[PDB]
Amino acid sequence: KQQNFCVVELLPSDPEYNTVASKFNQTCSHFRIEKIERIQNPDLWNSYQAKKKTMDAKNGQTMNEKQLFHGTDAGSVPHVNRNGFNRSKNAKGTYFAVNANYSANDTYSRPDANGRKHVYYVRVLTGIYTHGNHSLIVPPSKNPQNPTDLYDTVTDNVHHPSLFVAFYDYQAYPEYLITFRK
Amino acid sequence: KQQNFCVVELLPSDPEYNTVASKFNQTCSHFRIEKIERIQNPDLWNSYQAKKKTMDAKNGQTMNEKQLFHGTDAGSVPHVNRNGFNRAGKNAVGKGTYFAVNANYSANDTYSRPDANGRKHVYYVRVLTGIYTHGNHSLIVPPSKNPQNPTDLYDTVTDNVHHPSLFVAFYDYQAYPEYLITFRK
Ligand SMILES: NC(=O)c1ccc(Oc2cccc(C(=O)N3CCC(c4ccc(F)cc4)CC3)c2)cc1
Ligand SMILES: NC(=O)c1ccc(Oc2cccc(C(=O)N3CCC(c4ccc(F)cc4)CC3)c2)cc1
Repeated sequence: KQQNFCVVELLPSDPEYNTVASKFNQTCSHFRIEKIERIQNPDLWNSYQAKKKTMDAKNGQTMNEKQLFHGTDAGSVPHVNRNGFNRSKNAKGTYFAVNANYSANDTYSRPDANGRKHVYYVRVLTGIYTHGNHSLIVPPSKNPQNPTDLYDTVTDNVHHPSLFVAFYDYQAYPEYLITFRK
Repeated sequence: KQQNFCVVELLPSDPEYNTVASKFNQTCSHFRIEKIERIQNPDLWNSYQAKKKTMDAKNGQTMNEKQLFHGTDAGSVPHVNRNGFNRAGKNAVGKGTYFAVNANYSANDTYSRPDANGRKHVYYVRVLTGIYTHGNHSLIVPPSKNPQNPTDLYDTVTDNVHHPSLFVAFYDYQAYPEYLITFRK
């Protein structure tokens, strides 16, 4: 699939704009939001909703999907817009933050030559997660009897998570991109 | 206008792909092209074709439009895709935008700066060069053609009026960033 995409800027009067800016300003009010855009990539979306359908049929009552933040540099934006976060420079999976302020750190959302920072608000299939360590390239197996079944994501803390690490293709859809500055 | 846009990657078999890769490799054969994309921004396009329509009505037989190269950094790409080269004055200065006849001027690391992954970005741009004169890297607007009539200024300035290698444009909607070439060394 070609995974072409369109970039739709949301109006400040839009309900989606206020929803996204609201979650971001929970921890990043001190920044100036320049624009919020929706990434419309039908192929990437279909692939994501397909893997969500499979997970929704496997985790029973689990609310598999969460909306999390991902800071990246300006160079990565056209590449995330097209390919999602597939087959990755993270921190060998992809890191997502519960709160925007982790992603607004200059190390991740590096200011570009014009001083602009980029943080995505991502639909992520966190699924069933366990505690991780920054040295896993695949998630651990749920059952030592059945190394078949691995966890979907890993986290820093299973009961009050602040970060999740995803490892599989089409596990995240970069729905909104926030461009801001200090 | 919102000036939203879509980014369509051309297939290596497309007639457009090899047309564009052909113009680029005239002077940049040593690079590897990773992908060629078409920027589809209807609002920016309509605005551009309107300003081409007026210029086509003013310069008689002049072939107003040329296809030129512009290297930029990865940070600028989402901004050019939406806004074109409209309104630091952070070009090769100066209130204008620099376009190269040949891609190798734009492929210089100073303009198409390699990003963290080593990728370089050069647009193949539709530019209304129009009627141009010689420039002197110190212009905020192009000079007026006639001192009798300071109304009508030139459309662009150039390094060489008869063998141009570079153009500077100063007005809004004078350039459309039709194709984006992503490549590496
Ligand atoms: N791009 C982003 O927006 C982004 C979003 C979230 C994000 O999480 C952070 C935030 C701050 C520091 C770190 C950090 O390096 N470690 C955290 C503590 C340790 C650890 C915890 C959990 C693990 F599973 C593995 C290791 C060591 C590594 C990670 C990073 C980037
Ligand atoms: N972004 C780009 O892809 C890009 C495309 C083309 C481009 O042209 C170049 C290439 C090499 C040097 C220069 C340069 O600084 N001057 C050129 C020589 C002099 C000059 C002559 C005529 C003029 F009207 C103005 C100035 C002094 C300044 C500019 C730069 C960037």
